[PDB]
Amino acid sequence: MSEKKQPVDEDNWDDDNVEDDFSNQLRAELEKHGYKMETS
Amino acid sequence: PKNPDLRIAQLRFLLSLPEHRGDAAVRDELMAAVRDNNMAPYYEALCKSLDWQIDVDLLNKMKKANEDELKRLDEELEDAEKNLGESEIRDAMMAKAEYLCRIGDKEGALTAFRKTYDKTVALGHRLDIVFYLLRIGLFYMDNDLITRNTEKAKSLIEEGGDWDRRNRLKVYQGLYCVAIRDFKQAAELFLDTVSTFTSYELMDYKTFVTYTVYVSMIALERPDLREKVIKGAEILEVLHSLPAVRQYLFSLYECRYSVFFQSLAVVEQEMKKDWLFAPHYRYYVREMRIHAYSQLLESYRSLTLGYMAEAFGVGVEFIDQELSRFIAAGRLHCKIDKVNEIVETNRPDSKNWQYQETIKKGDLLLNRVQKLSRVINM
Amino acid sequence: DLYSRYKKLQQELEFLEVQEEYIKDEQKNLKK
Amino acid sequence: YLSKIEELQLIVNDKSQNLRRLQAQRNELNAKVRL
Amino acid sequence: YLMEGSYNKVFLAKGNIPAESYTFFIDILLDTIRDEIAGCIEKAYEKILFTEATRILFFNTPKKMTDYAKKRGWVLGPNNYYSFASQQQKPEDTTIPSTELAKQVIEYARQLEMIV
Amino acid sequence: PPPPPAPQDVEMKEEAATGGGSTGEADGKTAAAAAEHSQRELDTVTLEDIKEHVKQLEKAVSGKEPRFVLRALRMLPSTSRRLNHYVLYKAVQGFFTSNNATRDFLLPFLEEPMDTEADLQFRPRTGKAASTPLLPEVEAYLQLLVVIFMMNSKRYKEAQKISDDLMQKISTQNRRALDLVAAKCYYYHARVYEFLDKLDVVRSFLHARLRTATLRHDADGQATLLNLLLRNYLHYSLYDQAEKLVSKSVFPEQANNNEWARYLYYTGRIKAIQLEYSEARRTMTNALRKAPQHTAVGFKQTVHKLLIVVELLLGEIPDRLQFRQPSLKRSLMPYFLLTQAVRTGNLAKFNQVLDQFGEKFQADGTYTLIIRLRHNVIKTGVRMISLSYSRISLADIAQKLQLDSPEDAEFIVAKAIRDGVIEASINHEKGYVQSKEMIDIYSTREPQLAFHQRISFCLDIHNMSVKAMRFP
Repeated sequence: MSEKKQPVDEDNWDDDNVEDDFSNQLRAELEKHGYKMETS
Repeated sequence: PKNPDLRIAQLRFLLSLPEHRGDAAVRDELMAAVRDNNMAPYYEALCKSLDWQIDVDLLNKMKKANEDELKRLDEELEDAEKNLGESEIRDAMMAKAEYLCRIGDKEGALTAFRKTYDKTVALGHRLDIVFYLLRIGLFYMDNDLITRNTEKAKSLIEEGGDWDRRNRLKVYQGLYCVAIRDFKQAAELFLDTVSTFTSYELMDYKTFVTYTVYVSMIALERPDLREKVIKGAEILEVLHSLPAVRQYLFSLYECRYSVFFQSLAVVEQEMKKDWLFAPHYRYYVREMRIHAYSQLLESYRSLTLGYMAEAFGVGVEFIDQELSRFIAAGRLHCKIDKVNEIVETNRPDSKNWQYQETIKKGDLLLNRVQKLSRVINM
Repeated sequence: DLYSRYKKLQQELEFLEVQEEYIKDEQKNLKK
Repeated sequence: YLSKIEELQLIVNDKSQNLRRLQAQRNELNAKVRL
Repeated sequence: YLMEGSYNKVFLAKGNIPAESYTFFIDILLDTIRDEIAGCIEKAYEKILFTEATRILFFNTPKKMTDYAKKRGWVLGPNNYYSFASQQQKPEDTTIPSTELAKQVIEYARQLEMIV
Repeated sequence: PPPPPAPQDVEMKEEAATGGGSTGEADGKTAAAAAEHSQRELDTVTLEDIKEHVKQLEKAVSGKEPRFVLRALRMLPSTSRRLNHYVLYKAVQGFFTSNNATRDFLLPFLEEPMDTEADLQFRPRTGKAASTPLLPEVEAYLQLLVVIFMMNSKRYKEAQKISDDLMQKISTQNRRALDLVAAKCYYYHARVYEFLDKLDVVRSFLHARLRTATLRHDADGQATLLNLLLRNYLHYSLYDQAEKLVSKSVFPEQANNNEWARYLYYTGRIKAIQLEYSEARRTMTNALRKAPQHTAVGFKQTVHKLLIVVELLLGEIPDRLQFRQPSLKRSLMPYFLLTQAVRTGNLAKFNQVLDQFGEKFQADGTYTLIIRLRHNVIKTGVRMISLSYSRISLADIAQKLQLDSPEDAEFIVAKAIRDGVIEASINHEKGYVQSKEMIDIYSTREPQLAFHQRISFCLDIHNMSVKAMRFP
């Protein structure tokens, strides 16, 4: 049923969602999440 | 007439991402409002920045002066059109009225862009169209502007076109291909570095040097790496003033990994603080890292992590989630053990997938046009 | 007309069985 | 009504006129290629 | 919770499982514990000892687990347990995978014929 | 009055090629199917489903069905003048006043071309005469003096079953026209009979209607009536699904090429809801790649919201955002977040999404998802980590994935061996898995073992091309 205005108009997906869930996060960030140990 | 307004892109991004300096944008961009008669830095910053306790009459007397310049434009345009000039007064009003779009909002656009849109008669009367919409499409998050005016320039401006300004189109399209993560087209579109010293579109050539290095650290193959950063010296000296960048590239040619962490973390600090990346730099770092890891895996086969923790630090359980997710990201073709600690390099092409892809196409393709081969029947 | 309604289409079935067999033989000659 | 069934069901089987139509066409084709 | 991996959720459930004579069925539930132990006591395992027959099996030692040591062809090691000496019974299955594939070449090569 | 000339025109173009055209393609034709105006007329049925059909309103009421139902006569060649009688009555809508003679006066009108004369011999004129007026009526189900006339008009279509099994003193092959209609309209049967309640004797209508298309006309009946039976047992509870398990005769020439697609989708839902992962998801895959076009919005979108649920139960599923219509986005707000809860190993999220949208999961109505979806969490975790490390300990995976004890982790390893993912043993003292990955497994003969099926499959498709060459 196409009766409207319209007739002119796991790989890495489930991971593109979790990878778009932590979007500004610290998934990796070694020199940050790894050397906060011996800074103090 | 674009470069302080490209700083306005810099400074609306300064408004956007860094809330550490939650009002730097009103400082140097309201400093850019009291000069240049720019009334935008309290229009959009009235909408997006702070509550504006009192800057009203101090900037509306200059919105009145904006009206005075605007109405001597609105008297110069018809008091100058008495002369028989083909789009010449139209050029006089689109320069200072597209400059009113620089001064003001998209009202300056609709009185500027759509007005000088139709009776474009020459090349600069379309070069300023496409460029002077590429500016505002770049300043905002707009995509139809910066893509489709350049589509017009591919149609209208060229007919083969100038060698120079079409390379300038390659520069703007390279800015979109670094806005989106289009790796081969960013670095490939940044190949010349000849005709782009410092134009009125280029507020910093060294930012262009960052723009080509930040993608030639991904898309560039290793013989292509020595072909660019070693066989080509024309970019070397303007990054010879950036010796940590040059160190990161030669280290990248060497695979020493602690300075990867250092200067890649610095590149990440810039990557936070630079626009056209924020929707995109999540993909960046770890891909960077696997761009290092694979040749690391090309080092040899039965690797231990302590030899890696020499270059990693405490990369023991770091590489647990890191490497286990990189395997789990469909990448990093290997196997890993805890105590016997086998690392694997393999993936011999002439194995299965080269044998696979053709029927991967020719099954949905086969049923697809086979399905098209039955619409003739019933 | 079920007397010879049933029978007559078989008479016009045997022969095209024979040439249905036989076109492969003639094409087999045209290979030669 | 008894054997009023099967003869039209043999007229179903006159696709051999169509498949052997293609074979008769083909006989003409390669026969006249030979000629 | 059975197919989650708790055979002790059985004994937590049987605290209140009468349920208008749901006693025969929980006895057959104990049966479908014990014969699946008769499957899963050494499935891909190295070995077990008596205390694993105290944990997974119950009722310490009947002659039913002694039967389990004497029903399935079992090596009752000295406080030790083995399915066999090899548990897998020497898998090579043909030592010749080639000639039957030449039979695949017989009918398959015939299938390449008769068509074009 | 200027728009009703368009149904005036397209109506006459329908029964021209259809009536005179397909009747002329039905007199002596159709060694298999020379009636191309059958499929053309069905394309005009799709045209009447895209457009308004003829006279649902059309700025008037009830014009064409009192007009064109008369006077065919099938007589001496001045019956093109009867078509001229059909054409020259169009000054009633244009010049005169239009009047109400549908849904109440159709009851003798359906008798009228039969009461003009003993009109003609072939039943597609009769099923045309009880379909092409009456199928414009079935799509106005405002349940007020319109569904009882769908009801009764399809009782006349039950008299088209009666005038289908008892016409041409048996075996003129007009089912290859009429089942071409008796596919579509019979679905409308199970629409309107299920616009109100479940149908229970139309089950039997469907049963004997399946039995009449058994062998004498095994053409377009058995698969479409098979769909009606399948969606009957599907809309109803799960009791009669052993039918195909014992009477697996579900294989026509698969002519309609969408019937076979969504049909294999439907039995995909069947084997899905019984218990199946692999065969279920690969006919989800096969019906998915046999989804025809994007020419109907939503009907792939919601059905594909239901398609990948077994793949949600695999644990290896990607998130459908390129499938996502933004109109489906507001309806996949639980569902985006559902597969978000799938790939996240959280438990409070696992019961929090179920807690949040159990009503939309009732709209799903397939709560076999939740009985094995926690199981799918532990299988995804053990698949990922068992895939990662050769010799992990069970304490490593266990108190990371909150298992709190070694022995239920030994039960996870036990039922993972039983489910056969990895050959992980245990350094059997108290747990503490000793194990392996599996590479250097084999790579050379084993692919060319599969190439027997690749290329025997290829020669299958080869002879599909030779038999495809048998068509002209």
